[PDB]
Amino acid sequence: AQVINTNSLSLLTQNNLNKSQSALGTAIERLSSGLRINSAKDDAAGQAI
Amino acid sequence: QVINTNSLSLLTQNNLNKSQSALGTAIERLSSGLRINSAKDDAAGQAI
Amino acid sequence: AQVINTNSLSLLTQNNLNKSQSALGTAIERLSSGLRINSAKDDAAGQAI
Amino acid sequence: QAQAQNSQYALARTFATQKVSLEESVLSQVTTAIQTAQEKIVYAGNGTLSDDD
Amino acid sequence: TPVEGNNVEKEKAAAAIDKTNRGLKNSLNNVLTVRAELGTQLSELSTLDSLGS
Amino acid sequence: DRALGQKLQMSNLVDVDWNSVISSYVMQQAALQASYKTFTDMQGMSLF
Amino acid sequence: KSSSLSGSLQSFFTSLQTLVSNAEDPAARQALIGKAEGLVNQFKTTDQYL
Amino acid sequence: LTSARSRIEDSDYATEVSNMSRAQILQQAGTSVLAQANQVPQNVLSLLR
Amino acid sequence: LTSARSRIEDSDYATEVSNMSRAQILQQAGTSVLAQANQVPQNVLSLLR
Repeated sequence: AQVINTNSLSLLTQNNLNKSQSALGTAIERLSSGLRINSAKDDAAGQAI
Repeated sequence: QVINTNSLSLLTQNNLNKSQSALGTAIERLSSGLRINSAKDDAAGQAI
Repeated sequence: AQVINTNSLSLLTQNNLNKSQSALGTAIERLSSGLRINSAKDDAAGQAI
Repeated sequence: QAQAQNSQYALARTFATQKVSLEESVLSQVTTAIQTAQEKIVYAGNGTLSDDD
Repeated sequence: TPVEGNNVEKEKAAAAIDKTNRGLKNSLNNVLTVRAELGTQLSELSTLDSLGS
Repeated sequence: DRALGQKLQMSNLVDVDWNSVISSYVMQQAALQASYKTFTDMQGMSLF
Repeated sequence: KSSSLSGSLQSFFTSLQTLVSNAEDPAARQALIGKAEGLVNQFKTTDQYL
Repeated sequence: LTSARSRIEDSDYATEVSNMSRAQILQQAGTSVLAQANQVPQNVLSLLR
Repeated sequence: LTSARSRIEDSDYATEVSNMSRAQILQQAGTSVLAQANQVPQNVLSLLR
């Protein structure tokens, strides 16, 4: 059926796009910094050691 | 996504600045022939 | 008790078009400006922060 | 109601991350400072230094 | 006001500068608060007119 | 920015949306037509 | 059933939430005041009709 | 601070773009149905005479 | 001098594009309403009775 008030498929797609965005940002960050660990988000116990 | 602010670009620029400082230090020390080129390097060592 | 004459059905339609028009205006304004928060109408706390 | 519930949680999480990321950054600098402080201390253990050094 | 060569005047000028920094912070917060008030009214008006229509 | 604001201000005084007037116009056209059918029918009787 | 009282009500609750995380902020407090005014406005406006 | 300022200020272009599409389709469809609505009095005039 | 002269000389591309579009739409509307306007006497007369 065609509902015009809400293109459900659009939101479905947008979520996956954001999903990708996060990983691309992570990869570019790591590649730039030269480190696997940049922030505590990366690896806590590893950060400590 | 956001059009007008490339946060990741800023981050990469900061990393570039890090590498740049390290590079400058290496070249300076390499050229001088001395590890202690100024008071910044090793103050008490410089005095000694 | 009918509105064949006043249309009603037509006035009604019109109001829905106004709603759509306001939505389009907001979307265009934001997409051109690059900012969600363009005026104090967008938010109070957001403006301040 | 549930949609508004989720929206409120979204706002809360935005503010929380706002605080926490900054805290992490400043603590990273703190860690570097402590490392270099330790480094200095070892220097002090050297017994060939005179008093002005 | 010139300060070079002098003391007192350098520090007095610094004091005024810090005073103005503080004052500008406070004034900025006040203006932003008024803007917030106006924004709230501005938003409310549209809902009211749709109600009326 | 002030000029844009005042521009939109002026429109509200003097302009009018087309949908409203058009909608009224067509209807009133039809109303006039039925009114004249009144005259046609009464005249047709008038011959008696 | 989009702008009816409930819609404004949850919006007031939303503003109250946003205050909960920025307790010192004057702007958020003013915003909450305004949202309360709007809520009472809708209440009384409907009661007028009845 | 730049990142936080962004998350408060900026617009998400995909969201507003899809909103735009929604608004455009609504507006065109509604103008069509409004034309047919304004004809409804014509339907009843043909009914009337 | 070249920039200063430009500001006195030149015509703003976007502004006049929009003006032209508005003018075409206005003239189209005017012509259609004119067709119906000349119809007006035509209607009132054709109903001769």
